[PDB]
Amino acid sequence: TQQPIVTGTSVISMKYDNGVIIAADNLGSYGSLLRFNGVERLIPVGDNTVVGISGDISDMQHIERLLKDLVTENAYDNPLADAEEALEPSYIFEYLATVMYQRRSKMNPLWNAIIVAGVQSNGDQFLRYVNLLGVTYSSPTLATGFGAHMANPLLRKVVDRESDIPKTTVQVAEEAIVNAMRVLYYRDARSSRNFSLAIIDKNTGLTFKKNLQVENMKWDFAKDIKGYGTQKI
Amino acid sequence: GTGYDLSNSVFSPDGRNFQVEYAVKAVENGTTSIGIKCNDGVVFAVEKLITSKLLVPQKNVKIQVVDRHIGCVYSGLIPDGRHLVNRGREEAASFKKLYKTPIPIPAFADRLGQYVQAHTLYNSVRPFGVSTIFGGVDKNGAHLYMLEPSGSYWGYKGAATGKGRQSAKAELEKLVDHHPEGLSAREAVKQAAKIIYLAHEDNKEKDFELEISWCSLSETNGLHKFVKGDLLQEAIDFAQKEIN
Repeated sequence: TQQPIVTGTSVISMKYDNGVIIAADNLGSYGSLLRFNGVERLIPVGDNTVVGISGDISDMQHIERLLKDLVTENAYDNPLADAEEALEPSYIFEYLATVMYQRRSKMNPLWNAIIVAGVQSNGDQFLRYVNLLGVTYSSPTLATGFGAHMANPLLRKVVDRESDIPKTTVQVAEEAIVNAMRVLYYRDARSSRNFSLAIIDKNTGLTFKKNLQVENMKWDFAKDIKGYGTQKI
Repeated sequence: GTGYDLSNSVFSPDGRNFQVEYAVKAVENGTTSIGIKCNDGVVFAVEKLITSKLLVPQKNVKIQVVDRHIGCVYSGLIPDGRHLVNRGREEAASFKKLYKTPIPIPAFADRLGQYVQAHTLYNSVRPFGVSTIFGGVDKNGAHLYMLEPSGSYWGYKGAATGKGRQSAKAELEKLVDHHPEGLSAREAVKQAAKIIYLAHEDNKEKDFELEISWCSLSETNGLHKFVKGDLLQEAIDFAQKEIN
């Protein structure tokens, strides 16, 4: 049993017709201190999988080492390591889910919320979540922490059910994701303006965008607001 | 008296460990394999005797990778070889976990060295029946090594072991003399394919299959990779051509 120290906030994601999109800002909080700003919380595994992590950063780094090892180990005595026998997003997830549940079962959890996004070898999209309790679930859209409360409602307006997937394009999806990130920047006190976004498309492959920034924010209406009730000036 | 050769860690009257020496016999009785250090990497090649047409070609791979920057090939009892590589892998993983940086070739060599030497310390274990050629690129260059069943190892410019080690060594020595400036990864791959072909005369009875791998700072980015397709055939031909 422990307590998170340096933490990463929301991780949001959704799937579109040709793949999945996942994003997460670059902040590493220390309580209410916005302590670190160059933290990458999206971990690419191979070229068909990206793992988004929130929660304790020290544990995130541990999961990173684990993922690198998975790649190294899968390459051993594997002549088809970059072909038929490369790591599938589902393998990477089942692995992490296993670890997450074993650790909570030993009363020593990896204090994180994880979302594994990718495209299977047969082209199928992959989006599944696992957290410190070992709980897992899939949905056309998935978000952790604050994003679960504010991103999902927005992302679900694009893909409310399975049949909305084929009707959604990368442009629509990426736009929804970028807007959600802005909303989270407005209301989440542990969020950052800088973030990374990655797309895993069954045709274009893995696109990993770094250093994005929330833009087009509305703040002007603030000038009109004064006092907290009766004040006029 | 006698019987000094029935138990592993026993010193004979002349200070030898006969069981290690018998382990060597098992190595000399094995397929030939080599390693060539080039100007920015290393190349590994090995002879693969075609027992019969039934062996699916290209499937029974012998060269093994350790971590992501090291290659290992060996001659002798194959299972003993795998055993040693598994140890090397655990050994490399441990080093990376504590020091973050992937294990340096010299450091790695000693890990295998100590482990192998350990198997000559007790009569409850048997020495390793393989000589291993391995190496890769690291923070400061390329390194080639060869480890004997005694646990003895040194850095090499070129190395060979197995049935045709003499032919190979002869060839390697020529290369060393005619290239004081240094061979290139591209060249080494071909030269390696040739030596395996030449050294195959000491077993010319059975047909074989060529296998090459390399690790070059420029050609593979410092990662160990197998030579396949076009680059492979191009090397096979270069040999078939100079075999006549």
